[PDB]
Amino acid sequence: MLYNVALIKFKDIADKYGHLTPIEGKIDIPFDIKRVYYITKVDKDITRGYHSHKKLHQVLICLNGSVKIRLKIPDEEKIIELNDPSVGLYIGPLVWREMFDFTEGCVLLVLASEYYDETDYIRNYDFYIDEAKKRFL
Amino acid sequence: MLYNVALIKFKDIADKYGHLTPIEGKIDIPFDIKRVYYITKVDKDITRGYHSHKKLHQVLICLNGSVKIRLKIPDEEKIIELNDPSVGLYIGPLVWREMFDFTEGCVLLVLASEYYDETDYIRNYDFYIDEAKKRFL
Ligand SMILES: C[C@H](O)COCC(COC[C@H](C)O)(COC[C@H](C)O)COC[C@@H](C)O
Ligand SMILES: Cc1cn([C@H]2C[C@H](O)[C@@H](COP(=O)(O)OP(=O)(O)O)O2)c(=O)[nH]c1=O
Ligand SMILES: Cc1cn([C@H]2C[C@H](O)[C@@H](COP(=O)(O)OP(=O)(O)O)O2)c(=O)[nH]c1=O
Ligand SMILES: Cc1c[nH]c(=O)[nH]c1=O
Repeated sequence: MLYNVALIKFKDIADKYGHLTPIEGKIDIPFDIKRVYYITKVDKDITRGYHSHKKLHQVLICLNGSVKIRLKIPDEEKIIELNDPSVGLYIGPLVWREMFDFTEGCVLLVLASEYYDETDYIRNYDFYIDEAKKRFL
Repeated sequence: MLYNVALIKFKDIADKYGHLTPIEGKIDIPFDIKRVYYITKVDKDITRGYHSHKKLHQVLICLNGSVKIRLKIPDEEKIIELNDPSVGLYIGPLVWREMFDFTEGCVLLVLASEYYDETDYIRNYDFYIDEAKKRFL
């Protein structure tokens, strides 16, 4: 069971003028968008991430190219490749992630429920396991 | 000159792991994000747009590739090429726009101040110029 994770399907409005996916805060995703960020130009052998959050809710969306997201909780690990812009990966609190195999020119957009707060990140895998084992076991 | 438009510069957090640009509503941009949408897979000879808005505020960002934005208000026209993910084109009310020259792989993100409202759009060019003449002249 990969708790606290979902794949959310967005509208894809396509005709001869291209494709357009809209995402409205609290409607298409469950939370209000306080912040967005996006990661570009990642080299092919980079893994990034190596963190969880305590309170943040987030949605990951690969808008070009492809990227693989490795998700861990105590005793499970699942790899999800994102390669469709109409699909978002919801990740709740206390899921550990790492991202790798970003293609050229892969674009990974994140919608976040809160402003950037370094103190809400768990960057220590040992602390992570320690807080997570309490939640998931 | 071209009223109600700005270029906004965002952080670019660049290192060996790649590049990351964050945008926090009301901080990096002047409004809350209620809605984001994105345009992709647009063919090379397509022109998108041909409208204005009455009340919406929005920011345009090209996250991969390049796209040109033709902006017009009565008596004034400017073409802006967007090709830097760390640069946002803020467009306020009553500017007419058209988007063209989407490159292969181009991703155009829009941050919007309101949920989609087809009644806020001005799609009739003659009603646009009539309303804009009232404001800018
Ligand atoms: C270059 C090396 O191969 C990468 O090693 C990754 C790391 C974490 O994985 C934790 C989870 C099981 O995946 C290995 O640590 C062992 C423990 C946590 O001390 C820590 O690296 C963080 C850096 C890359 O920012
Ligand atoms: C996500 C985010 C990061 N940053 C900073 C924090 C980090 O030092 C750097 C990279 O963030 P980090 O979250 O470590 O990136 P990733 O998940 O891709 O590994 O950017 C901000 O200033 N604002 C933000 O919203
Ligand atoms: C921007 C937006 C458009 N749409 C729909 C309305 C239109 O039928 C279609 C195309 O939108 P439009 O804004 O008309 O496209 P552009 O300015 O890129 O030419 O998508 C939404 O459903 N939600 C949105 O947020
Ligand atoms: C000049 C002009 C006329 N008609 C349009 O629809 N757009 C334009 O930009």
